[PDB]
Amino acid sequence: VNKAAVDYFFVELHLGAHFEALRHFLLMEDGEFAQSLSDLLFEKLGAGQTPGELLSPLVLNSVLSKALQYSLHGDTPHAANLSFALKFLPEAFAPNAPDVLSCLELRYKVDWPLNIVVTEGCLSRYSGIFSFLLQLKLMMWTLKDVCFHLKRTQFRQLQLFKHEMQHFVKVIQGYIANQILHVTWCEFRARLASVGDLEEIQRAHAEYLHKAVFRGLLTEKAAPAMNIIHSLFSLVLKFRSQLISQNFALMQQSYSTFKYYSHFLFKVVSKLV
Amino acid sequence: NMKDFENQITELKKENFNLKLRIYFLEERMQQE
Amino acid sequence: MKDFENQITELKKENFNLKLRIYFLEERMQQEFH
Amino acid sequence: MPREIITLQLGQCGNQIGFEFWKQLCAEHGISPEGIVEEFATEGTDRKDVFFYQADDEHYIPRAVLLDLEPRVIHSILNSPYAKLYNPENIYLSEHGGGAGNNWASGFSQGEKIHEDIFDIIDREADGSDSLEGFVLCHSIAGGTGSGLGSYLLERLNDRYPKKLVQTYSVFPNQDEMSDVVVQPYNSLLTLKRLTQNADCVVVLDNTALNRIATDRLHIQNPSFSQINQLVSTIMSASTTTLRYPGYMNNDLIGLIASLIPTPRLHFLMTGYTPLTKTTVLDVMRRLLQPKNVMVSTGRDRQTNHCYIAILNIIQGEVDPTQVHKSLQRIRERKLANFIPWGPASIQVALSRKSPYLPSAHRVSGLMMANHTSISSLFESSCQQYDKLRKREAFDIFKENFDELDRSREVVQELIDEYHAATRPDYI
Repeated sequence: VNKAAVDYFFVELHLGAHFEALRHFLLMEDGEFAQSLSDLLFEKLGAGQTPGELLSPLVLNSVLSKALQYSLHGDTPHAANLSFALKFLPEAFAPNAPDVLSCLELRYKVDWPLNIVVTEGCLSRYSGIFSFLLQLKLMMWTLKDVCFHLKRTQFRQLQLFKHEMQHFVKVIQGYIANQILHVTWCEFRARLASVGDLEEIQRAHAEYLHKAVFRGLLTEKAAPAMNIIHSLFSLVLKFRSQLISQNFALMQQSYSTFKYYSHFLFKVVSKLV
Repeated sequence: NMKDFENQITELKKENFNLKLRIYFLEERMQQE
Repeated sequence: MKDFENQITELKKENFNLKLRIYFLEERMQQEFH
Repeated sequence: MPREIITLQLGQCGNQIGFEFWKQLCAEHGISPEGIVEEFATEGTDRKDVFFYQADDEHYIPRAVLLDLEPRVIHSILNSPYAKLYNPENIYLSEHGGGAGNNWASGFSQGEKIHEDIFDIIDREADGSDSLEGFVLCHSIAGGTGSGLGSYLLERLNDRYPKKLVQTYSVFPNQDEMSDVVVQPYNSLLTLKRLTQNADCVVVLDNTALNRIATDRLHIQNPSFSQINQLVSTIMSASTTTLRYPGYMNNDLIGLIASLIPTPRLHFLMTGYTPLTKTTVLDVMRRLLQPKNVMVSTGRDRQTNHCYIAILNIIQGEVDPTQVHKSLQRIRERKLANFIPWGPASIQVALSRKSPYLPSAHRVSGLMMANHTSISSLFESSCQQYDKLRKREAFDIFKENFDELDRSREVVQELIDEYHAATRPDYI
């Protein structure tokens, strides 16, 4: 009975389709959407049009639909079903610190009663992954806008500093899921539903989601690492604004701090695992 | 969030209008009869 | 968000008034038509 | 919001390369060279509109105008349907049989006079783009026509598309054969000026190792221009492999190129092919670490220190991720190929994936772009070759005054010195 119920729930209930479309849109599976955003779309909200204007419902819905249409991977029903949720309303959009655009949170949709095994942990992990992807995309779009403003018409080594900063983030993202972890995460969620009870199937799915998050070293004890990364990202956003204007000091400091924080993070990683 | 409240306002405008219209139609029927 | 919630509450009050009048009119119709 | 990779063929060699690249984009996307895309292109992830814009008859029309300094390049291209995917206007051969006259001064004059024509053609071919990057100038700096047109039409196209880019490609003369006309120096000067002024990147091609590759590696000894055209078509298909077709990473392949083009002055990159006539990340690095093993002669000169600062390779092929990480670590930490010597312990290498119909000689088809001061030293050698028509007065850009050629040679030498500084931690 338990096996039959599990197979019926896991065969074609669109619950795993919800996770697949979340990984396709909440995590931007199609590179075309991200490229289009960083080339033309990441203009207003990238620096922040306005606390009220950047939160416009119709404009945001049109932007989401356009981002889905620019890519032939964000056409999934849950790709458009990625909705808006918030904890703090927009307050400021100064492009000096890393606060470029982190207001929107992607929330895909799943079938019912597939929420029998629904606990808060898996949804919270998915939302946090979407928020981290949004912050990384905000930093990358700030760099892209800096390059575009520089090319539109004391600034040397800016692109080198940007690449040095982005290398570790790209490595961590690939470790989370690039081509091997891209299937390992799927296999972990493929074993997410193998229990005789909804609580145990929920536990398996949540364990897979937590392992996917832990691949990026998302430990809660890393709040100081979050603070260090926040300082580095504020410097990165300020340097992106400076490079858009025409800073050289920001780039040199970015390279030096990249080396120093790399040594510090290596020491921390050695001390932890 | 606010999207649910915006949809609620859009539906509730028509809800209040429909309740008033049903009352008005009932009033017209009662006055005729 | 909160302004929309307040508008939802106001529309709930509007529907309340209209539908309470509707229930009163149904009472009047039950008193008159029968 | 889709994207399309535009281009423009200039010069006789440029137009031969343009026709070959239209055919290559069609084939790699899955479009038959006869001007109609086969239905097999739709199944694959190769987007024809990205490289060879499919016409209503599936004709994978490249977003480029096939204009030749020698009009015979496209006069006989009508018989061969390899450019039938392009629109009849897409094959826009230059009316003049001499084009811009194979003189660097006349080339700049022709490109600037075609400024209206170049801008109009860009606007006409810009319809098929929603999130594209920009246009190119697939030209040849061998004759001064190609390089002068490249620079002048680059200014004109920057005027037409300021927020976009028009990447000029200075395919210089055969480094293994002396030129009959010695006015090419101002052509190299103009190309170096267009590079260092605004463009973060610029293309310079030396045929010293390339002639050896064609004669022996490609086995085409005493070949015609078709060998060079075929190599250009292969390189265009390799680029469309990462642009038109989906790979494994680097969604912004142009972003990676801009990363290797971090400065308008440092506009030089080193290409690397492996093989160039079974590859783990480390094996591919061993197969293309040296500039000789690379497909572009990033000059091993002293004006720019021939130390590769950063590298980014379109290694078309899906290697294992654990092996990729191990090879990147070996390059970075074990000093096999360290990061930019101005940067901390890191790796300077990239990888790609092949096009839906583009194969690979090894596990990863190599076509690199290494921001190397060795490429800056190749630019320095070009600057030294840019004074042949100025100092010796050999054979507009030079005719009106040598200001363009001489200032461009000086700027090329200065950029060589700057990249010599940037190969090491003294970039400033």
